[PDB]
Amino acid sequence: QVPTRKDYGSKVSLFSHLPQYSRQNSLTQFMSIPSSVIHPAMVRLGLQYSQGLVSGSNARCIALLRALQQVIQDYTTPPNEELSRDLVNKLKPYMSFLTQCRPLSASMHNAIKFLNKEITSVGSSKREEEAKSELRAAIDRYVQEKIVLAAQAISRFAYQKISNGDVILVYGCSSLVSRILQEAWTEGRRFRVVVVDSRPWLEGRHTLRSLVHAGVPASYLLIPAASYVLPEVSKVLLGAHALLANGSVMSRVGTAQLALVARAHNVPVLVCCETYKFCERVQTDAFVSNELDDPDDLQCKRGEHVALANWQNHASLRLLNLVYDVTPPELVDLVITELGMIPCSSVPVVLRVKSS
Amino acid sequence: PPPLQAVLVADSFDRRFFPISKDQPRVLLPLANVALIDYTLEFLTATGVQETFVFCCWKAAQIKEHLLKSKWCRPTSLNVVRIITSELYRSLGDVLRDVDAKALVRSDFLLVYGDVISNINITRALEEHRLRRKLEKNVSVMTMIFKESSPSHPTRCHEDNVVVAVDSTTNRVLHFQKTQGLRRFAFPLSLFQGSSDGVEVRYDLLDCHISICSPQVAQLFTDNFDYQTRDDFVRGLLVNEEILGNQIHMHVTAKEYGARVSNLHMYSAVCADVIRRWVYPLTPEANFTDSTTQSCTHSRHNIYRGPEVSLGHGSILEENVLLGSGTVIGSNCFITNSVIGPGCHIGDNVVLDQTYLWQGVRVAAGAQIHQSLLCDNAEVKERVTLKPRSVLTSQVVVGPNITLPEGSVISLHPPDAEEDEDDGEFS
Amino acid sequence: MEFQAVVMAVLLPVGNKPLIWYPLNLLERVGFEEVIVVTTRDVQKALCAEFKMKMKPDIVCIPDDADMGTADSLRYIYPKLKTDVLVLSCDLITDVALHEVVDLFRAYDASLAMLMRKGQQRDFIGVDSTGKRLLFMANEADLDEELVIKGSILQKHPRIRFHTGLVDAHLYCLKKYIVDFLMENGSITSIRSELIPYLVRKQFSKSLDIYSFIKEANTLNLAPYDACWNACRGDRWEDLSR
Amino acid sequence: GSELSERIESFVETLKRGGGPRSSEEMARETLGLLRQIITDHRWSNAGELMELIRREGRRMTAAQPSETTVGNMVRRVLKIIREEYGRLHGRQESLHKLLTSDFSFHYAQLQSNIIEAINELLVELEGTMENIAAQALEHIHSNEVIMTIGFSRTVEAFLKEAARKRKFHVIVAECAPFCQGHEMAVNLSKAGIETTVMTDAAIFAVMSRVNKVIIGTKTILANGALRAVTGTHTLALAAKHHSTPLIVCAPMFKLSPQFPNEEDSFHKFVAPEEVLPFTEGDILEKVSVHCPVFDYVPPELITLFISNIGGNAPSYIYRLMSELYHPDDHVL
Amino acid sequence: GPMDDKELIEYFKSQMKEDPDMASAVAAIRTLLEFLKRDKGETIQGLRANLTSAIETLCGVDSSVAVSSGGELFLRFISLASLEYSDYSKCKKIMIERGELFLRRISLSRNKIADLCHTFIKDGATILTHAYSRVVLRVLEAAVAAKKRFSVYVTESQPDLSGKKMAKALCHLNVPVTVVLDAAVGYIMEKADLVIVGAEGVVENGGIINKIGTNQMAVCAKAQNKPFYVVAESFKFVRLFPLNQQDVPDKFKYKAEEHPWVDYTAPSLITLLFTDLGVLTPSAVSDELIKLYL
Repeated sequence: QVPTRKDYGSKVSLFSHLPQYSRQNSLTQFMSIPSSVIHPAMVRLGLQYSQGLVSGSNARCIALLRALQQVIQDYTTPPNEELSRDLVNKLKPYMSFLTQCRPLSASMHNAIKFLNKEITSVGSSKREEEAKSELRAAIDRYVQEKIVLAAQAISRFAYQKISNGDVILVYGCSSLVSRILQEAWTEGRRFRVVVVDSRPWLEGRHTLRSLVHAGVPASYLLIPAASYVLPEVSKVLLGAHALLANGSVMSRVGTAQLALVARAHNVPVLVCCETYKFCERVQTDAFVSNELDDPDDLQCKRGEHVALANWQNHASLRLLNLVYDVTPPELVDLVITELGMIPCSSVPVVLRVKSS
Repeated sequence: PPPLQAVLVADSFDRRFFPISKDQPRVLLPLANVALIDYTLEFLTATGVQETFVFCCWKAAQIKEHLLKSKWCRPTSLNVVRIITSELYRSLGDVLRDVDAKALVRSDFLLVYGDVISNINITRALEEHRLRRKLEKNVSVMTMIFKESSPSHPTRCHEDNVVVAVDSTTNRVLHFQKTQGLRRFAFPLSLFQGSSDGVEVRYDLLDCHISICSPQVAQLFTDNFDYQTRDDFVRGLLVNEEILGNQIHMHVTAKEYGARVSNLHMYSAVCADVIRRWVYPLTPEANFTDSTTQSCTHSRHNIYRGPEVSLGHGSILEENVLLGSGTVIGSNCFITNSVIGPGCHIGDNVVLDQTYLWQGVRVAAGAQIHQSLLCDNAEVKERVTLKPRSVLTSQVVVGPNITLPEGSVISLHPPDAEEDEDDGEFS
Repeated sequence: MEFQAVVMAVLLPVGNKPLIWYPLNLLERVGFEEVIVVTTRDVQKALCAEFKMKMKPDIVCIPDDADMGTADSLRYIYPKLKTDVLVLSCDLITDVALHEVVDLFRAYDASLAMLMRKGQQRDFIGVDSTGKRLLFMANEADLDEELVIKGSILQKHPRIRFHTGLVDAHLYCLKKYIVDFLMENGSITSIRSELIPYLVRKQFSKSLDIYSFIKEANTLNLAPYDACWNACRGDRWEDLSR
Repeated sequence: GSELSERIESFVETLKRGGGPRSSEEMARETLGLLRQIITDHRWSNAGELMELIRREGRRMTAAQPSETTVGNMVRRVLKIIREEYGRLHGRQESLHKLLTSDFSFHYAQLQSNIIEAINELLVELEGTMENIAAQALEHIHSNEVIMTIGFSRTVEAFLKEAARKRKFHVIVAECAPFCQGHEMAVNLSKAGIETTVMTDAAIFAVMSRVNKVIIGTKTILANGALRAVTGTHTLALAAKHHSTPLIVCAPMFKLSPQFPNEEDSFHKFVAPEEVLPFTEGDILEKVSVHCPVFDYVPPELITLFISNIGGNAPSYIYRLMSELYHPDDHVL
Repeated sequence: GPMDDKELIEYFKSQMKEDPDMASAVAAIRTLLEFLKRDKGETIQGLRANLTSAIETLCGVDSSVAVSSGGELFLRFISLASLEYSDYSKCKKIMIERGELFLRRISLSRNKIADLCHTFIKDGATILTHAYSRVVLRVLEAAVAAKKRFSVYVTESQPDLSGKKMAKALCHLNVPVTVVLDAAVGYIMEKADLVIVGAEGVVENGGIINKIGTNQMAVCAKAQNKPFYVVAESFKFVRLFPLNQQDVPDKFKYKAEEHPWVDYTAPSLITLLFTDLGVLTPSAVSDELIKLYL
């Protein structure tokens, strides 16, 4: 079957319950070519997941759904079996392999849940090709409704909260935030954007380029200097990777930092998130559930030498590369979803109305 | 080691700054209210140069007068500045031939132009050059300095764009050419005959116009009387590798800044970089020239304000604005990305965007100036709009109720100026 | 089935084991179970009879014509091709981990991936800073003593690493539409000398990508017998593990 | 004379161009030596001329680099020492007592010797500051504690190294981006056997819930107890205050500046944008404003304790210490 | 149409004046229902447009948040009725009867709030109120009818001294009351045990829109750990999300140097809300508004 990926380096004791891998190490070196245990589409998807070729939550969900559509297209039913059970049982090893390549995000988890519910709902009397076409159409409709129309509705809602001459602070890279700002500029709002970035990913640069290509004035700085720039900031617009049932915002590490500093500077905090990223689970801190990236990414060339080179030689030295953090609901003023403008405490309510 | 010397060429033998350069030499042009030669001298002094030779031919009297009044000519300066003036100078090759004839340089000097803005420390480059001289019996003669940049940066002007082919292992320059109006680049395979590995083609280099040379460079310039510029010497040395190889190396910097002001586009880009603190610690508020008239205070959004400015009510300075001492600003003005010299007078409801105003400029109310340059004591009347890329030189007065075209150059000299004028654009 | 193994032969067993066995063995250990071999017929189409005595898992042999090129022989077996093709030659004797090449075809959705090795009419190989993306493909035959690079290529990639002495392994991962174009345009005769340079040139003008893996451990012995001894000199070195 | 002028010019140029003395204690020692040489070599008759000369020199050095408050602190300390010696040799603070119950032109031959010996005593006390601060490490660190640090502070490094000789604890170091000097602190602490963690500033809040106390250094201490620290320290202080985590500032007494946070636009040190956004970005650099402040302002209400060579103090007492070191007339300088 | 703007305003003012006890929102809803009664239309699109224009005119008559909230609630009621019945003729009668029942319920809402809220006042308590509020007056009446003894502090409400009116109305039923300045809320906060105020409008996130002195009163109550109770009717639930004080629409601040008439109070400064739906946390208002609009 699929071998288990080996943990890389020594982990902090508080984070010893989480996996930590090496970017260079790949699971496919011990896997057969051509791929037989794992579908080739899933092999390629896991390869680009582990190497970080696709990183955004929406991008990861879209790529996963495209690979799943390819798998459904290539799938055939075995004799004396039903698709509703065989497909569900067959998809699980692929998702385990994907998790081994990189831990699944909340959007991908929700997509997996939706697809499993759709496949289980397939009738036994349904024909094979009819069922496959219906599954592919359902995946396409899910992508459409949960991404494109949701983003358009969120942009329309957020247009009302952007006025002429205000300063908006953004963090990292978020497709929803970039689209919101681009359409707000297009409809005639005149403003400037402040971009905050953090090491080692430096994803915010991406957004910066987009703004430069949209004509929107922009500024760039790192997270430690955020407290310097918030006095001139009027609103803070933050993207979210997940919304938890208690109203907490699970996002890129440093988001709760910006929310806290904005509260200290009396700046309202706005969070935009599609309802398909809402999660029923709860989380009070960043230690119980998180992702450990490659520690070697923390090495930086300052001057002529790298201080963290060969850091594993020191027995007591540890390198922590946290991926996500949790912002408590008391630090968020407003959540903008395709359903409208709601408080954080209204997050479970949406979870109640989407399910039934 | 022997004391580090430097050869400073205070004459731009090209003619890219006409008609602006007729009255004032290019080396004395104010970029951010400070002359370019001041930036070059500060860069040379900061990097450890103890002796600087200044060669000026065109308008050398003004250059000498300005230099004798500067900080670097004081007895307390650690970089002694010497002035050598000759009216027979026609190119950099002539200057280097004169240096070789007078034997001014003893060993491992620095070659740079008078319009170079930089904060580069060449100590590592100097050490590498000296080590490769000692190891390889003085075969190497020149190490050029390049800045790791991108082809799309504003500082990468088309005229001075360069593409190079080097040996990655030893940083040896194998091929060197300019990309002026070329869609294809040809590289002979003769360099590939040197070795099967190490050949790398680089187009991400910005020519800082800084070199670490040897007296052998001056000797070679003397031997080849046809050598006029540095490019001629580099190309002649590279093509004639069969006999007396005399390898040329290079050094690339990624954290420091270096550029040359060779045209108006480069002037604008370098001024924007200086205002935005890209050449730190060479910043307007640092006052690296010890003069009381150029002092200023730095404030949020890169706003530099000099003494006794008295900004008018309702006027807004958005960002990247430098104000000279004594400048007076009217009411309901809008200045952005602009440098204004000392003693300027600005009317009301005037919008300045990406403009450069030198000392003595008076602007009437209601003017709209975008991406334009105004020289000493220039005048602008009421209801005057300047389109981008306009130049006014040496006390030009522009009449009211007109709109200049984009590429409008006006100077008191008839022929060179495209639209010669005295008090208006209509004859 | 992301790959179909295909072997070109247009070979005489010069070694301890038959020369064709080593590529077959490599494909067998890497995970392949169905292999397609095109055997020479210029002298005698008896290579199928010779290979019928082998103990490999599964082989499908097809006799070629009197004279044909590599691309022509690829066109010969088009009905037998349904997915991306892993094209190899009988002369390959290496201990490469094929995932070092196949991954380049997987992660980047490459149009073509190739394997080359450091050396002991030269070929000019131009790669990018990462050393994986192939930007330039040249041979001295087509150059008039001047190597020409387009300005847009340097605009997109301002650093090009040039290799002069490098040995191609003739191991190729090719997409289906590459073979479709090969049949559409019959001008191409050999994949090694025309098709790959054509793809590298078409890389910069629906996106086309070329990737190459550079190795520094072992390579295949060339067709000339001069290197035939050298492979033997390494054969016993590599026969212990394999 | 000439040598003193060359030394002064070299010091001013080094301050203007950066670099020079990496250690703050080394810079204070060099400033004290320069002031001693000025007093010895330059000719003066009475205390007024000496005070004016010292004021001019201190003004020049402060204008050379306003962010380096140690030079101005040394100048004001020397001025206060001169005032104290003159008052002791000639005669015998603003308060309600002084308000209710109700001339430096005189010359004395032995005043210069008293000034020089007082300066020498100040230097001697300066030499032993780090050990004095580190001797209090055991009173503030218990077994199996978790300590959070930012950047590279030599005083905090000595504190932790002295504490580790007898107690076992964990230290978390945040790399003070862009100049990630926290890596050097982390590797130095790991070389001493302390278990250390490396993380970015973006995680400062995230791990703050598992931190027992915060020990940090500072560049300057203001008259109200506020801090001029490395950038990102305000966020760390806010995170510590959110969890009521005690924040300890290990700062020597020579970093106290009688200035107030009223000054603006000169507090933070702005350096080249290359540290934040590289020059290789290209065209987008033409229309993007990049600012890289080096220092941050920390309000006094976010600081729990100040540890100096004289012991531990609350921020609310800082003014009294500032009254004991500097005369109110020398604040403007 | 059948009813003109002039007589629409006249009916609104007459219904307000005839019964001074009835709130502005109830009178506006009654006027809208009367407008629907005599419309002489046959298309639900024209009815919706005419009702929107009537609501615009009524909000132009008086700039209270409650009137706009009632208008939006009426529009949602019309949309729901149209969704239920496709035919306009069958829909109109259903709308009329449902509006009559809605009027009855919004009339009983005040007594429901008083009955559900009077229990939170203890014997010997000190209740702090801000200005005049009929709901607070009815709550205190119900508390007094329960044989409970308590003291009341009111603020004078400087722009228009409605606090004096509230004090007189409370003295009418023999309640020990005191009048303090608007600058004495923080001074008197330590004496009070709990705070009860009215609300002109309940925003989406659970905050309230109220008279200009409400926000500082709530902040002072929070600074001293005092419970802050709000009594408000259901028809004052509005889908508005003000981020700060400046974010409040200008049509509610003025005409009702600079003198705003209303302010916004965040849900974090509110302990509980007493409505005809019951005792709710501020988070329940958002749930109600989400459930109403699908």
